[PDB]
Amino acid sequence: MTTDDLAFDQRHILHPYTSMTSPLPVYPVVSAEGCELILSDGRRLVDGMSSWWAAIHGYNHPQLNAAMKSQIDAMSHVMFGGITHAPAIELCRKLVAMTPQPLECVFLADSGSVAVEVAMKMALQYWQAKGEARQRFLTFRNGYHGDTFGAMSVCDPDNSMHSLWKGYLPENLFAPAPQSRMDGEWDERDMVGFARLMAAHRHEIAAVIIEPIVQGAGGMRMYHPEWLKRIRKICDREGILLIADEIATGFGRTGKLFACEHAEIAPDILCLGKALTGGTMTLSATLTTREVAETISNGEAGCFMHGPTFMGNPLACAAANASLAILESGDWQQQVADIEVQLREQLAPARDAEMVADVRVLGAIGVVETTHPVNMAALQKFFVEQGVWIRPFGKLIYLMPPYIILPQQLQRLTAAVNRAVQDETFFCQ
Amino acid sequence: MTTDDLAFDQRHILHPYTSMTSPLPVYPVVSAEGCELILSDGRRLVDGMSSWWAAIHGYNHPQLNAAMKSQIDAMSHVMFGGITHAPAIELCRKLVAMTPQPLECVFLADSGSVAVEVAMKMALQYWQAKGEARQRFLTFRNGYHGDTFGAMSVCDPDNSMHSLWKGYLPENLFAPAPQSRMGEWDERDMVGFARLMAAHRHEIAAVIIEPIVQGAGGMRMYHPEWLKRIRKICDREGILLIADEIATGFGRTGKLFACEHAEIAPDILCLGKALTGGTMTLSATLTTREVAETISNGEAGCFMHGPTFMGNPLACAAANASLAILESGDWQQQVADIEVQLREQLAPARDAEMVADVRVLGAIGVVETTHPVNMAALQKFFVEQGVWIRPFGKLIYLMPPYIILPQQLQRLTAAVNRAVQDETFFCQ
Ligand SMILES: *Cc1c(COP(=O)(O)O)cnc(C)c1O
Ligand SMILES: *Cc1c(COP(=O)(O)O)cnc(C)c1O
Ligand SMILES: [K+]
Ligand SMILES: [K+]
Repeated sequence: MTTDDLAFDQRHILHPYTSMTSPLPVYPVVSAEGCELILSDGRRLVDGMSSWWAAIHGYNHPQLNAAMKSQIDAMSHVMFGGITHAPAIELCRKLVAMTPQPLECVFLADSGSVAVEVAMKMALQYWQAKGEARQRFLTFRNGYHGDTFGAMSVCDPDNSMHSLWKGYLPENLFAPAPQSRMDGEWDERDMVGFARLMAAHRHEIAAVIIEPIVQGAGGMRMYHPEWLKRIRKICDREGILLIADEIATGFGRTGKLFACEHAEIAPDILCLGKALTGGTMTLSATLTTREVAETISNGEAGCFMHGPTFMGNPLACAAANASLAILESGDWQQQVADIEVQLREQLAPARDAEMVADVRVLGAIGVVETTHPVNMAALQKFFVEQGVWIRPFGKLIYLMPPYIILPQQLQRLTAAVNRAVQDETFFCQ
Repeated sequence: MTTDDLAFDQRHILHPYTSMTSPLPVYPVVSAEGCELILSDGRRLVDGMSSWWAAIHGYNHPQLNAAMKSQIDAMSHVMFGGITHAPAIELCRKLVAMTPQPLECVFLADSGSVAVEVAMKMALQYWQAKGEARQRFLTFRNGYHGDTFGAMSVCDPDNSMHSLWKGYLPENLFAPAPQSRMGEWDERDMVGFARLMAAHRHEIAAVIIEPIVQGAGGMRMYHPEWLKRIRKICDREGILLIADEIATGFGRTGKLFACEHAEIAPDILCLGKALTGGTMTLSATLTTREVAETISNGEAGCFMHGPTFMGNPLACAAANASLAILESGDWQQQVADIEVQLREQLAPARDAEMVADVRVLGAIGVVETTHPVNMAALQKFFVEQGVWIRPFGKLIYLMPPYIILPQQLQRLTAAVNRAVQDETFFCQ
């Protein structure tokens, strides 16, 4: 990589949610292995992010690599219209067996946002087949479900700047963000907002959609499992579908295989992404019940009206199957449990730092919320100089390391977070 | 694959736009090579579809394979927030260099539908930043732009069954489907489009169309004068033009981009499918400096979108390798020879009782039928003829890999002609 290559990237290549006229520095990565990212200049960094949740087995994993290359030798891709193949069947078998019993019908797709769109369309088509005028979604504030139009319509309106699209996006129902903590006690006052909305709009709600236990991109919030139990039963009593968006929480990150297990509930529709392929490449899956899948097919259309070009991509399914096979050992349970204790113990000191507002840990997720916004360019430089890849945002300095991280590597990450928050050097902007 | 594996697929796995309560047969593919798919029973099928447009270089291509394996060796994926990498920079260099001059800012995404959602959000954010109340899209009937909700809102309302979602989808503007054929130009074809532009020019964010070929919406092929006129109209009104070339891009119609047929540049270009050589999903939305800077100087301070796997190194490496095959220029004469053979060999379908129309453009050949096909029976007929042709509704069409041999292409056209001789494979 040359400096001319880096100038071209700055001038011509958009990156996720960041200015093109005032872009901040991007670091050139040439390769990755184990729990490390290797920069163009040779500097090695301990990855604290799993490339945003997904790389739960780290990088260049022997089993994922071997399965991907083996699938390339068979066929990287073939269409799924009128065709089926082993990678898709194996993957769907595994997804059906590892999720709650009622979830036995799988719609594979290309990204998390598309999986959410699929879920929302299944809820809308479901009710249309039943002859009921249900088109509204009840969700929580601080929620994040993706960047496409449908997904955006259930994302937090303030966080996502819905004023930009006011009049274009459909207006859904937003209950207050859950207050009771995963760490703490249950507070029944938490339910009043949700109850009031359900009471007023019960007859037009197609589905409730939430991120179970952890609200990721909307605030790295960790709430009490009683909420899901309460929501499930309200949905059961009212006849409303429950959509659980586990695109960030799925595949053991919160300490359980699926975060819905924390409440011992099953949704009607389940969305999965990120970590599904072990963070090797994009893929997603939307699982639903037979009741939903057949009801839609019996309606006017005669089928569920969705079908992406690369649906069922053999290469991504073979990578996902290898990733799930590693999880079948159950080793992730102990790894995640160990990461959780180390994050609790090592981020605990940060509660006394003057820049820190809160410290919360769940599974392989460790969050240090600050009182003021971080200075993105300065703090990112600091982390890179400490030999760590930690990508902060707003007032959140968080870690979600690969499950294979070593204790020495995890300690370098926590040491860096604590050092970052000791004074105001890297704060505001 | 066992018999039980196939039963599991039937009852538990959804497939594109097909019933779960009356599932129709699916064929188990174990591998693919050159221009052939290999079934589990060992039967080899000539692929007439390119796995829906994308596999323009066929399957198990040695160059595509080596490039993907090599990138797996470096890293298959790393996040793009705060990071960049060589596969992404090389792909963006190629995309900017090969598209019209003004198109120089690339937003990589994961699928065609997302690339269209991105294009639509660019247009909306662009006008929001300029302080103009513009939220309508003007499009053509019979268009297809994807399956996510924003993309669905500009898809043909009849074809895409908008009654299913009436009230959830924003209401856009639909001009008549272009009549003039790819054929003589009729000035009256423009009336409908002009009427809508006159009444809503103050409110239109962008015009969005599939240039020259309307794909999933009917495999329609229209006159390039339409694009010339639409570009001029957009310019005069200051409206953005979005060209969706997710199906037409990378040589399929005979030109590298179908916008070239009119020598026009859109303000926003969407690319997908064939971008990776049909190896895996990836998409890209290109726009101009004017659009991209204006958005970033607005209140959000950036373009508000960023998928988890944005810029995925593995898919970018596959697209770079696919584009490096096209750089040879061999596709130009390959597509030109395919077009001749399609014209010559689908000509006889004009003597068949079940045909309504025959139309060819570049490496696309379409036989429109009078009655809907019987999907299960016709699919099986094709499989038995040693070919993989996937029809839908009243269309039996071919879009083969550019490397297809004349003898393989002949087996496909012969099979199509045989299927349209009488009513056997029609209705259901
Ligand atoms: C990441 C994420 C999404 C969107 O996934 P993409 O692959 O970015 O489109 C959806 N929902 C949640 C909860 C996520 O974390
Ligand atoms: C294929 C197609 C799309 C949608 O792409 P997906 O990858 O299926 O989401 C959008 N536009 C056109 C013109 C296409 O042909
Ligand atoms: K299940
Ligand atoms: K260009």
